[PDB]
Amino acid sequence: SGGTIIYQLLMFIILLALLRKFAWQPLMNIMKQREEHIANEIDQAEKRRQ
Amino acid sequence: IIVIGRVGLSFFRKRNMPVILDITRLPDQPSFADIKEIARKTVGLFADGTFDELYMYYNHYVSAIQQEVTERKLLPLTDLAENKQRTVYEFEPSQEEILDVLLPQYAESLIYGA
Amino acid sequence: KTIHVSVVTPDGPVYEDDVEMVSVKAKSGELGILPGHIPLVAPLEISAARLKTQYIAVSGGF
Amino acid sequence: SLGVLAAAIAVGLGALGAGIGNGLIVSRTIEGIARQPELRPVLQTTMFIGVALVEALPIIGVVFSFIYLGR
Amino acid sequence: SLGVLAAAIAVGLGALGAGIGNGLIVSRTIEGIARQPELRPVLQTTMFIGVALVEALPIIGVVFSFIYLGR
Amino acid sequence: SLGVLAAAIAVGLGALGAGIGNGLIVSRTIEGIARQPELRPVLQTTMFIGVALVEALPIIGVVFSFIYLGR
Amino acid sequence: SLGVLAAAIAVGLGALGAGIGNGLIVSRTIEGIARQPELRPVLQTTMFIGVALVEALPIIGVVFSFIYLGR
Amino acid sequence: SLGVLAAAIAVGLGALGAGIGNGLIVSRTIEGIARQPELRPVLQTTMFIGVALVEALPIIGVVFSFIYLGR
Amino acid sequence: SLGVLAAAIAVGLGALGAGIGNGLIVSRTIEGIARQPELRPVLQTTMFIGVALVEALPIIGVVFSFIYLGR
Amino acid sequence: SLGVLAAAIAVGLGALGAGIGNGLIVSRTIEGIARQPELRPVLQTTMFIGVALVEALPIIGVVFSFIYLGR
Amino acid sequence: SLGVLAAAIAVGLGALGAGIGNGLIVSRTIEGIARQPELRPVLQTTMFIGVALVEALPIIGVVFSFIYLGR
Amino acid sequence: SLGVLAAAIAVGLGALGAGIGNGLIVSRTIEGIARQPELRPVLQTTMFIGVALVEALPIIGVVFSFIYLGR
Amino acid sequence: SLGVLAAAIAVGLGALGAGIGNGLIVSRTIEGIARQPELRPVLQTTMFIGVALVEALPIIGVVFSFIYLGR
Amino acid sequence: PLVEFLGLTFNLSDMLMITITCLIVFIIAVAATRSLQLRPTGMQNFMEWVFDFVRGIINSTMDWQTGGRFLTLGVTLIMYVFVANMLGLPFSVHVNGELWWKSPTADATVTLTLAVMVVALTHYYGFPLKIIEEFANTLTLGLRLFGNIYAGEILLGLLASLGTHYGAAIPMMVWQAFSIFVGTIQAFIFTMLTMVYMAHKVS
Repeated sequence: SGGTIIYQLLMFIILLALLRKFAWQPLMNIMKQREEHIANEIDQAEKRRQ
Repeated sequence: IIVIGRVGLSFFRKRNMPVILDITRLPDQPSFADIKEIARKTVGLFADGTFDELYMYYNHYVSAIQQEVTERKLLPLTDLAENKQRTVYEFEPSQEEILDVLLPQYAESLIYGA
Repeated sequence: KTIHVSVVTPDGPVYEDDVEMVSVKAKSGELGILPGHIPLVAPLEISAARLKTQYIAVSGGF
Repeated sequence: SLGVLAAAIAVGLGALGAGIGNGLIVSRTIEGIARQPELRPVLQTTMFIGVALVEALPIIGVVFSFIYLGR
Repeated sequence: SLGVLAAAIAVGLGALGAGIGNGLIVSRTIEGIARQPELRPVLQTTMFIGVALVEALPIIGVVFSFIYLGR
Repeated sequence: SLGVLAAAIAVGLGALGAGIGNGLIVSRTIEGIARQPELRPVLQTTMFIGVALVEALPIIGVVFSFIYLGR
Repeated sequence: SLGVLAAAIAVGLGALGAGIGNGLIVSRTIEGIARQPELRPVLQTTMFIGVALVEALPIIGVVFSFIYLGR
Repeated sequence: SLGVLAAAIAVGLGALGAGIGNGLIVSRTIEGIARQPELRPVLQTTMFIGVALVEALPIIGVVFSFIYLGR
Repeated sequence: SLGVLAAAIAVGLGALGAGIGNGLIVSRTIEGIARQPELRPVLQTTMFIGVALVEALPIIGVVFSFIYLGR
Repeated sequence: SLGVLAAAIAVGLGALGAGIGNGLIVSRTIEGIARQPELRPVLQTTMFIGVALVEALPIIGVVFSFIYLGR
Repeated sequence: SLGVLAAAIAVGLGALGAGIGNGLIVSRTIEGIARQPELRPVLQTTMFIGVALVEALPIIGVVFSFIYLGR
Repeated sequence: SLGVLAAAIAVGLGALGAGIGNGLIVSRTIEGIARQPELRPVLQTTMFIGVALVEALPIIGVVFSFIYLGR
Repeated sequence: SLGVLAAAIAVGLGALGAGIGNGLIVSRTIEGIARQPELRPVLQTTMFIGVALVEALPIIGVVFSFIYLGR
Repeated sequence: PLVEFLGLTFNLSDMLMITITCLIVFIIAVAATRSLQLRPTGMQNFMEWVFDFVRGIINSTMDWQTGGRFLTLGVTLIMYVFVANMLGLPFSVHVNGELWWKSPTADATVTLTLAVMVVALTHYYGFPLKIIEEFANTLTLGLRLFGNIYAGEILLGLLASLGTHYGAAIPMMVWQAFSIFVGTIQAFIFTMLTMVYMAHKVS
């Protein structure tokens, strides 16, 4: 078997671990910002009509 | 204190307050020359780092009867309002040099309009 | 085509006409103005304004 | 033998110099007619005499490339 | 036997000169349409004739490279 | 033997010219959409036709690079 | 033997052209966001768009250099 | 034989491209922080992003120079 | 023989230098008579003496290329 | 044989890139300190880190030239 | 032997340097006359001594090209 | 045999890089002292530390070209 | 035998770098003259020490070129 | 690393990578579009964000009434090229044969036929200088995506071999983060230039 496969796959896994410690906080906050923004657009629209 | 007039000058000399600039005995119908030299001295004395701000005090001609008293802030130009059609110029040396030469003239025109 | 000149003092308007070439000089240097010019601001030096003719000497000036 | 790439380096360097100089001239003439449009014929006539003045020497470089290739 | 190297440096230097010249002309003309929009057609025509000049010298460079590789 | 190096200088000089031309065009359209951001499509279409020019002459250069390679 | 430095001048001129084009674009983006901070997301967006466009044609020179090293 | 010359001109043209691009972007960010000094962290962070994106292709030029040296 | 390569190179670099210098002088005189058109003859005449001054030495290189082609 | 020519062309291209890039950075920072002279330490720290980058890629270019000279 | 192309590449690089330097200085004399046309004597005398300065080292190079051609 | 030509291209490229770098630095400091005349000593001290800072690597390129001439 | 080529390219690259550097410094020192007349002595003293700086390395280059031709 | 083709006509491994990227794109699409929800959350908000992103790009290039049709071609094109660039990075396996399962976009024929398919579509919905500019922009788009993926593929592979044969984790880590950056930037410039030529030929 080749040696490069498990080597670069292991470092891809540890790169995803570093990107998990670094990167789950921004994009989940971007998705939460979009979700709260569209919930306020909809929620606001519903509230005002009533 | 920068007085324009003899009445205010004698007022602040009776009450012992420091008066730098003084201008005395204007015409009934004043042109831009006399107020130009004292407004140039005033704005250049702001530019020396002395005043750090200054205010005007005059009687606004609302009507023939009213003549309300206004406190107007001359410098710095923080309360500057935007016009209708905001257009962009090509600042020919640079914008900072034309501001360096132009904002004293705006302050002098404010003093002459007041 | 012509461009509309109006030299304005705090004391009042001095000159107002339609002049083809305006040849004022700034603090940097000369400026030759034709109709269709770019919007620009430039402070004038204490010298004559060449309007092509009638020459207007300005003081202060902008 | 090597006269063909002699001819070709002559044409290539002449084309590079003509390209850079002509690009500078044309770029300044369109920003000139952009900032004030009323002088388009004057600026185009002096631009065309300028580009003829630039490419005068690469064209004689091309005919010198011809007599290099013939060598 | 160096005609392939000849034609290739000719096409390469012509491409470099045309790239820099076209980059200068197009960059200054989009600055010209950016500072004022209302004569974009006036700017574009002089831009295209400048592109025509600064590529028409490397176009005859490319044709001369073809007759270089032919020899 | 030398056709490989011929194709190589052809693609290298084409890449250098296209890189400088595209860099100039996109640089000045960055400052164009920074001065006046409401002019983004009228800057963008002229940007892409300039990119088309400054690539399209090195693109026919790199198309010719393979027939340089074969010989 | 000659294909090695063929591939080398190809990747070198590609790196040179991409470096100059990327430098022009990125430098103008950061001076544009220095002019005003309110448009730095759209200027970073068009920055990466520009970096891709000027780093695109040198990398085809890179992979063609690998083709040249193959032959 | 030619591999060491190949490696050297590859890393040298990579150094030239990275030097010109980094010089442009760093020079414009220091004139940007000289223009508005309260924008210094945003300007230098986008400048380091620019250092990475102008030294993308010279760094791959360096490892391909090691490939060229190995052959 | 190699004197043909000598002469062509001299002719090519003279054309490149004259092209860049003439492009600079003509492009800046386009801007100069574009900003103040009433001055046009005196600055175009000193532009022409600058043209003769910037292409004096490439004509000397052309004559020396005739000498080198003779050798 | 070719190793000394390799080492020297690597040092030469690294020196030329460092010279142009550091010249751009130092020139713009002294004109920036000419604009606002109260920003001396910020401009000096930023020019020092920018020069550190622009030098440090030809620094590894120079040590790679040393291992080219060894081979 | 190859001293003829030695002499010619000395002539060519001297012509390129003199062309770029003379083009820059005489172009910005045109720009300075356009800014202020009443200092034409002092601008032209500083122009011509700058022309002497930029032209001096290529003329020294071309007389050494004469001493190089012989050898 | 090639060590003398190696030392020559090393000193020459270091000279060209130092020339462009010192030209940029002294040119921008001469317009800087042309703008604010009372800033002359600070501008000269930063200019001379910049000149030494940009000729740092060309002079070590020269003293490495000496051992290139030896080896 | 190639020492003549070595010395000639050393002189040529020194002349090209000195030409660009002197062109930059003389060009915007006459811009500084044209903006204001009264600083002519300090502008010319900084000018000539800049000429000394951008010509010093070039001078070293031509002396070392004579050393190379002696080798 | 030769072109392993079981059939003489066509590359077998490229067809395998096209099938696996079509199935993974289809299953992430149906996983993001499971049910209808008026309050977006989970992955449906992500699919709607990509949908409005493509729409925004269309709105930048053309009028919304003309370019409204292209939205569902554009979103599957950006997601298809996105996953097709990111497949080459994790595994890139080597078998005892020539080569198997690198990535689809590294094959030049795949990217050039995808670019000429794009331009065939924008001719279908829509004088020698114009047609040579057309063939120029086709081949520069295909060569753009092909080169900017294939150079990174070769570099990553080279790094993998240098590590396995004989300490070198962080250079390939920095390069691999830069390579997923190159993948998403190349997908975005590919779909954006697609919509630019679509807007240029429609209106």
